[PDB]
Amino acid sequence: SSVPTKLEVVAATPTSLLISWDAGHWWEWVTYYRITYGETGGNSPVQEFTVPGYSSTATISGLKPGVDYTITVYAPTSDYGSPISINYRT
Amino acid sequence: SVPTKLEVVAATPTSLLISWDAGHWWEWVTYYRITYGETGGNSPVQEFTVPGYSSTATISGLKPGVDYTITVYAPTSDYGSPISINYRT
Amino acid sequence: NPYIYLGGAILAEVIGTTLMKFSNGFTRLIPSMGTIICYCASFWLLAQTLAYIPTGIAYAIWSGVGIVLISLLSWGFFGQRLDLPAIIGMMLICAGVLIINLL
Amino acid sequence: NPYIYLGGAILAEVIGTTLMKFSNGFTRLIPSMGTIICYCASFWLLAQTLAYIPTGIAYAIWSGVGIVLISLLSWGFFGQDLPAIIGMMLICAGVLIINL
Ligand SMILES: Cc1nccc2c1[nH]c1ccccc12
Repeated sequence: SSVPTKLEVVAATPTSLLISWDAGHWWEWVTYYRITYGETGGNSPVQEFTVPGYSSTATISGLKPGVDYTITVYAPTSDYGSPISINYRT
Repeated sequence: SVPTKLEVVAATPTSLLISWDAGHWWEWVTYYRITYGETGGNSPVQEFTVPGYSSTATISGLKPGVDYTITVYAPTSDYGSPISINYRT
Repeated sequence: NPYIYLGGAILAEVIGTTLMKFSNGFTRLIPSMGTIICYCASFWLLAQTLAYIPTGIAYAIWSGVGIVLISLLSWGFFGQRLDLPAIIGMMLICAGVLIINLL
Repeated sequence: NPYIYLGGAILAEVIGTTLMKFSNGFTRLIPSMGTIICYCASFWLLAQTLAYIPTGIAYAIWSGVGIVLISLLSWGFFGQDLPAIIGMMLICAGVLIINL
């Protein structure tokens, strides 16, 4: 009973990833989601960018081919639920 | 009152870089609109707007040799008549 | 007719204020957009009263019916959060507001 | 703690409406950008001071202190039906007995 939910990678590309989610219903529906993506090894910080809360998709570009990444989608506050994190290799 | 002093700085056969004295610190408007068209009147005119803090504006896509009439309007006309000039590329 | 545009101006702010209690710091979509819509409509209808009716009369009517409505829409939607000395303090604040506007 | 940013939001709204009178129809840039900022801050300061203070309580205090600060700023350095400052002190009296 938390949000968001069902973080999946729709389209893939050696230099870009298209992801989505099924957040929830109208009573949850927030104003902005912040999404973080970085390398799986962990020898660097983590990139971040926000997106309005009426959209459920997000396009990430400028990725390196062959490397495994970790993608996480957050909420404005930790009250809506624990964030969802996934992995994907380009 | 504003705008004031409309003149063309740089001039290329197909472009005109115009400028103006918008005003002073606090009396800036939010936007100006610029109207450049043929000095005759065989066709309508072209028009664009520029934010209030900018004091220059470039006019591209012109025909060489034709005389144009450039007019700059304030947001309204309660602070001075719009200044209009002429130039031949 | 013009003494009704105020009645729509107060109520629109009444809804926008109680919806602000649901906005969760403007972090929740739908209550965040709701207060903006209601405040925009109240402004536009107040913009039609500031011609026929004056200032203090149209404002004291707002402050009177507003404080009597958004306070009543505070128990029906949750009950209470905190209470302190007197409700009569609110009554004499309104009495203090009324003796500088009308008077 | 609910009173500091309630009164600070009353200043933002007062400055917002008084500055709306200075600028024209949102045409003068510097004052119009100012008015936009203080009503955006007031909307965010009132929303944050509403979770603690009941809805109807913060209504009167703002309306009172506002016109108190509005009429105080009016006679302050602008212009000058004044029965007395008895109405200002009457707003002060009620704001006190709802306070801490
Ligand atoms: C907090 C508060 N109390 C009384 C009146 C108002 C208010 N916020 C407003 C915003 C726009 C117009 C009127 C008000």
